[PDB]
Amino acid sequence: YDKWEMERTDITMKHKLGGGQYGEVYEGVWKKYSLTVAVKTLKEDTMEVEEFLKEAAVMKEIKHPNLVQLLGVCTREPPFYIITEFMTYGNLLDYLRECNRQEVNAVVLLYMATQISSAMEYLEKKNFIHRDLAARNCLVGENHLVKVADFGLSRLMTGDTYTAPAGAKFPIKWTAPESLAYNKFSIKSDVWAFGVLLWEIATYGMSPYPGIDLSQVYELLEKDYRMERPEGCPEKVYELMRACWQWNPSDRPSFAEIHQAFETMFQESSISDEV
Amino acid sequence: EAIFAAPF
Ligand SMILES: *NC(=O)CSP(=O)(O)OP(=O)(O)OP(=O)(O)OC[C@H]1O[C@@H](n2cnc3c(N)ncnc32)[C@H](O)[C@@H]1O
Repeated sequence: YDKWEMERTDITMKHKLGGGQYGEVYEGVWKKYSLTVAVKTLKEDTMEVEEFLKEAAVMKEIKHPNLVQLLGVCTREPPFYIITEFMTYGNLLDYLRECNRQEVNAVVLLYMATQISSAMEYLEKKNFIHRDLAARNCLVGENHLVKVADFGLSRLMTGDTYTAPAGAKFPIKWTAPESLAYNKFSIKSDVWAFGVLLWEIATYGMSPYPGIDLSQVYELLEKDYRMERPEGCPEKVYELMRACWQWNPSDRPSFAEIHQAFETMFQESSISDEV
Repeated sequence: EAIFAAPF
């Protein structure tokens, strides 16, 4: 028994959105409510059943306005399904690239950063970590509403470190130094990725370390190189961005501090605005 | 482009 269990029959697949090295995702319909949902699938695909079922177990435990919400699951018999709310505007990376910059102005970028830090702060308390914090894993809804994809959450008592298998692949340009050199992760590794996410946002979706080949990134980071302040990017935001890339984990701020910072800039920005 | 890779 489980209140998240849904018979496979309640959902119909409408259109396939995009494939994934972890399971194709679909746009589907939850008949009972005539509700458009997102369906996460997995055949004898990439992941292995037990791992998938554990992700599902973890998703049932989170609830936050800035984390994609789980709606139900089909874990009893294959095919397995993870149903979530549908974000109408897709991922943040593509949104920023094709948007109207007059509408998606400076206060809107600050607002978006505030919503993400909010989700991460919460994830830090409930002892969670996101395996890949990046713009490609942030979804957008109506009115500049941004949420973090929840399928990438893992259990890790906030403060502890995880060691990934050997030979595993990482999204290099978003990975902290401790992970590139020793395959170690912590909520602090997420803080480093957040800094890179802030940069994708300030540049409207530009790729990190332009022209720098993946093989040369770590050596540069070591000798103290860091991406320059983007054009138009407020200095205070760049300082946080820089505090996030401190070479030493325990030197990077917490998401509790980061959310406090953005909260402050977003309000004082809404004031000078309406004024 | 090229995003995922094994550390060096
Ligand atoms: N490096 C990686 O992130 C590996 S996963 P990927 O296969 O390389 O790419 P990706 O397409 O991002 O994976 P996923 O299946 O997670 O996303 C597939 C596409 O569907 C859209 N998507 C995902 N969840 C969605 C919800 N809840 N609502 C609307 N659209 C959703 C993504 O934008 C993505 O392109």
